Amino acid sequence: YDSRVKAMEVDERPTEQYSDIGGLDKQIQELVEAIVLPMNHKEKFENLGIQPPKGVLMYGPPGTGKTLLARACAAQTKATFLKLAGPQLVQMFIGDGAKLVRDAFALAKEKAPSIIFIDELDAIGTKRFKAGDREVQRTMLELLNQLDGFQPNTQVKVIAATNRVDILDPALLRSGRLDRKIEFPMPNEEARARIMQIHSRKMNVSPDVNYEELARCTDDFNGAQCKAVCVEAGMIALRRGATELTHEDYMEGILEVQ
Amino acid sequence: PTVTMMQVEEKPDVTYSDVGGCKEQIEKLREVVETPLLHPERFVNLGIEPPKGVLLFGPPGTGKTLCARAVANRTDACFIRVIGSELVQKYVGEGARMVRELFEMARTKKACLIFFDEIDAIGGGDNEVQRTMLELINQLDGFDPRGNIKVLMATNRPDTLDPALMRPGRLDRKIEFSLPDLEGRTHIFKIHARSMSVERDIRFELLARLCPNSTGAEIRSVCTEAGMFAIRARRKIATEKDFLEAVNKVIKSYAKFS
Amino acid sequence: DPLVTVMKVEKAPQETYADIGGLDNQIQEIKESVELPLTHPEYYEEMGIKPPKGVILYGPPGTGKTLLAKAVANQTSATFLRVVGSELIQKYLGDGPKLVRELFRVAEEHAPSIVFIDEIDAIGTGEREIQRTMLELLNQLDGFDSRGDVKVIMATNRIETLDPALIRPGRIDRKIEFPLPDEKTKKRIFQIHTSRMTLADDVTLDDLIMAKDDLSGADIKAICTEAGLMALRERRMKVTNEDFKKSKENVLYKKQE
Amino acid sequence: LMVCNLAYSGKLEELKESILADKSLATRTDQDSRTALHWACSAGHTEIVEFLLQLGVPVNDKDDAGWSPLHIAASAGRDEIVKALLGKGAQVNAVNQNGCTPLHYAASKNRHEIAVMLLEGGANPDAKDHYEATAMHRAAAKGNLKMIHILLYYKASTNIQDTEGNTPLHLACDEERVEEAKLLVSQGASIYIENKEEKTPLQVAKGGLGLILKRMVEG
Amino acid sequence: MDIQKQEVREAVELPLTHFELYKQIGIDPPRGVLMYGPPGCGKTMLAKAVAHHTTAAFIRVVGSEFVQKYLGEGPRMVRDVFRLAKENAPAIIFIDEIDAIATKRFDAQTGADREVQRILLELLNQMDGFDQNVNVKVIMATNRADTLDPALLRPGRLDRKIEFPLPDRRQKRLIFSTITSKMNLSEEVDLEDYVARPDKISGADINSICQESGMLAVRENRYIVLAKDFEKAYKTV
Amino acid sequence: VDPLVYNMSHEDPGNVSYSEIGGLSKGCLLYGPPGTGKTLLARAVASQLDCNFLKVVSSSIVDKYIGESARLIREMFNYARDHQPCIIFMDEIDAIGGRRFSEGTSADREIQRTLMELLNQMDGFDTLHRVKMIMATNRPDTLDPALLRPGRLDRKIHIDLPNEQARLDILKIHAGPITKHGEIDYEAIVKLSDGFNGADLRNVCTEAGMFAIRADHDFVVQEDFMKAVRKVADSKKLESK
Repeated sequence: YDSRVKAMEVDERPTEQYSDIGGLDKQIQELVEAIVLPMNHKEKFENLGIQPPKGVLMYGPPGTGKTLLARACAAQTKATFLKLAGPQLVQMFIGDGAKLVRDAFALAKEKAPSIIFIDELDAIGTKRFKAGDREVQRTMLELLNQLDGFQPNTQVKVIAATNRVDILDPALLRSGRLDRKIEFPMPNEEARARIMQIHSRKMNVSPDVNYEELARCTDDFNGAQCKAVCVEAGMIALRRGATELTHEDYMEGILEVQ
Repeated sequence: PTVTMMQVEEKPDVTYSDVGGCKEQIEKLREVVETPLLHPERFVNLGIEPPKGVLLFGPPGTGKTLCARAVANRTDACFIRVIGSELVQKYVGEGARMVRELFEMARTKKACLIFFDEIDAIGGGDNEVQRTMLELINQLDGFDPRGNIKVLMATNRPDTLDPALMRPGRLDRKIEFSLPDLEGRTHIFKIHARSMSVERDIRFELLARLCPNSTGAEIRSVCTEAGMFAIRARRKIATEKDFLEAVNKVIKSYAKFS
Repeated sequence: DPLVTVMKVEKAPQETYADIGGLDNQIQEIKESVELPLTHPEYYEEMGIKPPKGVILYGPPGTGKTLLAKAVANQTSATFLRVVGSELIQKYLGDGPKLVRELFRVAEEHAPSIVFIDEIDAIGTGEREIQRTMLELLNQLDGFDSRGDVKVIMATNRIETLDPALIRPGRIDRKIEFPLPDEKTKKRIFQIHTSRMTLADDVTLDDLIMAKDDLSGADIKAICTEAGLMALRERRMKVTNEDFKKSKENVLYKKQE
Repeated sequence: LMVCNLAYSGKLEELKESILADKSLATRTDQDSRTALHWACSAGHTEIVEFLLQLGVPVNDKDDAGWSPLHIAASAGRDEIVKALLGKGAQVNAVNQNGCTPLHYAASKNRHEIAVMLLEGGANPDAKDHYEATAMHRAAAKGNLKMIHILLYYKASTNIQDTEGNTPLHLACDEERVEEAKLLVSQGASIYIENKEEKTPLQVAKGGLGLILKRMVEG
Repeated sequence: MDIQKQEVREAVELPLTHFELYKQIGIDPPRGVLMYGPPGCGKTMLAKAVAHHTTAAFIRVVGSEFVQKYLGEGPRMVRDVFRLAKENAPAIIFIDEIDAIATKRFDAQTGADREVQRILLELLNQMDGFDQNVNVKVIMATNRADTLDPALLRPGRLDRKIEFPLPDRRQKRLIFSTITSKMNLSEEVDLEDYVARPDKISGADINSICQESGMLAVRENRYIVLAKDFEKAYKTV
Repeated sequence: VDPLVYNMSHEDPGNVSYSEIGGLSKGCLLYGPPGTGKTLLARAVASQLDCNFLKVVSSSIVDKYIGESARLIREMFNYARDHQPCIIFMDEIDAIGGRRFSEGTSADREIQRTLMELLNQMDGFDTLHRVKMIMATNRPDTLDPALLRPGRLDRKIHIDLPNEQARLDILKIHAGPITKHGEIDYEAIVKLSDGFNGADLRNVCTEAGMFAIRADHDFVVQEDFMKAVRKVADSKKLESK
């Protein structure tokens, strides 16, 4: 019943994989292990007595593309992918957040092993001292109570991602809560040229690209911004006549959308 | 519902001759409304896919004229247009089945094009509207019906933040259409050459240049009120010396307060 | 349904457009507006416009006298469709626009007719459903799927009661204003209401057009009826001055009560 | 704070040892902007306010609302505290929260000595509050005849218009005080002033008392 | 004051403490007592004072006690109360807010109110038949006198019509003394601006306003309540 | 009453947690700035018997509507005074522990008013000799110095690891199901760890076992425990602000 919350985002598996980015293995390898080893090595968990953490904090500046990257790792998880948005808990009627949280743990607890990735948690994680964010403290602290008072919570993890760490909730420190705090800073022009190269490995890119002009123009940018430059290049490169990607299309897209 | 089949529209209307002075914009939208349908293989081989579409918004002015221009511009079969003022009714819920059955009929019409007018009437409590518009985003960004045919929204104000933040995923190429130029109004008169009988002595350039701030809708009202006063004149044909008082009266007496 | 019978009249009244004066231009604007389609079609179908919407007027006197004296021009030799009062929507549960669909199918089967909506006080008099069935009335009234079938002539009392959204879709052809009936329009109404009847020589006009103040024609027609019957009590058709002032006291008291 | 209990319960040696051990405690206040002077004046202790005023605590220390200690000593009925506060130079016309003066609250307790000491120091006999009401409206509103009389020893007015337009005679007649109405009328009250309700003092009095009111006016 | 306490006193409790004197002390039916006045709270401290001066049974039934889906429950309830009253002890029936159950009606959309006002007519005739040796008192209090039925106001039934004044100066003095008598007595607390200000801004449940003022004076930083929580308690509620 | 089903329906098993708290020999203050585990202890005895499951969440005093939470303070505490046995837990009190230094808004004034009811029922006209409350918190800075009177909090119980026997005991009870090589040395792990979090020391040790499992070796030497607990513990010291 109540398919508006049960059927939030019914996705079997995505298309993109972890091999679409470049220059982040030193910080994403811990997450790739943290999603591969708790899926196949359940037998070795009894020999060593290891329980994987249920709360991972994938935080960083916005536009980094952490949603499509966590989904790219969710393709490697092989389980059912279930999105969820932050502002979805704020509803008109009272007690809806309890139905959304208990319904999410009703499908995760009752249903098959899946993967539930949420985003924009910082937009509702405000520690105010009536107020709507205090209602989000009722629902939020209810979720933390379901990640603190439940020892059978050894089931499917709860992955979270925040686009900003300005309002850092001090109560988010626990083995079951968001303990994995791996800092994801803004990628440099080298990493942006890597993710833009691997994301642009399908278009007919000219071989005479020294990455110096685009490396100079890309100043304090993000991942999804260079993805928008790649897509925009795939949009006007069609109407430019030449099927081969030119060199002016990078700065033309950067100055086009930004 | 009766509004679904009631909203079906197949009628000839404004052709391409009503380009409103926008030299570059009419190519920016013409290369996506005319070329992808005429050359399906050129955009698949020359690129990776044809472009998505444009986004006409801002000041209304002479709005809805370019929509009819797109309807009659198809050299094969006029497409269906959908306004957004039909979803705000009693007993909400018709939105889901409505968009699912018009997208299902879009699958039945061999990848036909569907236009969605007046997004401001369904965007910007409102949770019962959030279901239909967020589900609508799930039906646009979701490529199950199609993700390549056409994307275009028309709004009066940019106060719709959810479609503005969800539009960069699939929508693109936001443009503007405020008012035509001096050489355009004579072309709206050229499409009005098949209107009420206009004598050959009347010059379209003279009447076009003798009225500033005369967008296609305002001069459509000039032909409406001037047509009414030409009917009241009991004359076989219309002469500019007979309804010029209707022209400057309907543009100046209304231009005083507005 | 007994309410459907009291909707429109099927008779042909002898009141034509030549029985009233002073507003000859104001009556030839609607006569020329809605008498061009389906009648005298050489100035309507050869042009290639066909705005099947009709004008929308409003009478400050109202009460059917002015609005039925303007709509009566089309009633000479033609079928007529009448809608008076928004009570038919508010006197029953919120069935919805089904009554508008009934008027639309009887208007479809009766295309050579004139749609006349009178006493438009839907939003002026649940309340949340009145706005959506009135916006649905504007939706179905626009004619989104039908061609030129009938000319709709709406008629309200106050122009400020209607929302600004009910103007652009509904009123698309033309609108005009009606002057204030203080002395000369009431003198013409008095002349028309006292043209067939016989009055005495001592019956003055200045006191009759002076004692009135913002009055329609239904009360002067009521005192012409009860004055013709009261004077008819003595088996005479002549209306004396003292009996017409004795009947004028009903006018002086009725508007002040 | 702790000095609230020390000055409230009247601990002599605990407050003396506390101030002699920490002089900052005298200037410290609680969360309601109330120093030890307000608690020792609200409690009526003489020696504690003699020590605090002996050290030289500011007498015009107002709370968050504006209640000066002279209102506390005036309403407190303690003559000695009024002697101390007026001896230190308290503002006889201090503005409190509702714009009143210590004359209204000293008149509330029917203390003649406090009224003589305050009005003698230079207090305004016709001091009006935010509602344009003097002490005669309230003293007449309770029945303080001798307080109104000692207010008339300083040549005070008897026709102060209230916020509704009611003279002290209106409130005296509304309180059903016969002797007070006869004394105010005999001392110069006005029977012609009307309030916002357009009611004369004769009509406000019931039982035909307006006839003897005007009888005493003309007699 | 003392007019209402004296009239209810000798007109109510003196006939109550005497049995079968009605036809020996100058027979009259002053059984109905009616009070009026929206601004005054009333109906609570007077009923408490009645419940303390006399030691008997009391039927506290607010006028909306029979507003239910069962139309026939009315006469069963008021008839059981009638028989237990006339049989057990001369209790006092407190009928409050007769405006909602004493309004004329001509149409049949509200037939429940017309049926229960026909029950009110039924007991209105039963009280006429019970004029001989009835062991019950029927007090009454209403806040509206415009839409009252003329049958109730007819003489012989309601021969006592008391009113409430807008300035409750004595009720303010007694309602502040009855709350300060138990609370700590502060010499700074004044009652002249708090007896003159409620003369302009009049209201109900002043004792509950003093209890809320105590709930604001329970901070433990202020030992005794003062004008801060008095005027603050006024401006809040 | 809706919360009474949750407070009288859930039961957490486990009787060894009472003896797995490590070397640890009307109100209790649990401030643990350099130490976690405030839930393993209250949930350890609460999981042992607790005589009930009357858990009081700090998010149940929201009162979205008008701030009449006095019906819930007197309703739930009236149930505590009605039932003879009762144990009350107050976890994450820092959210409702506003210091009300400046002028608080309507949202803060109602919570601080519930704190005034707590004053009226702790140091007012009501005794609490039989009921016991456990005020768990994280930082001893916003702990309501008005409520920090020693009349309620007699002693201070800071969940820390000062003694070497407590860190060695908690390390040995957390090191149960883990297997290691014959070379065992706990003095380096217990010695190098100074003022850390208990359950997060379990997360650092299991994080060292997951750091050592990368080479898919069944045996886990204590070298990765010294260098991985060392470096990861230094990362916790970096993220300990």
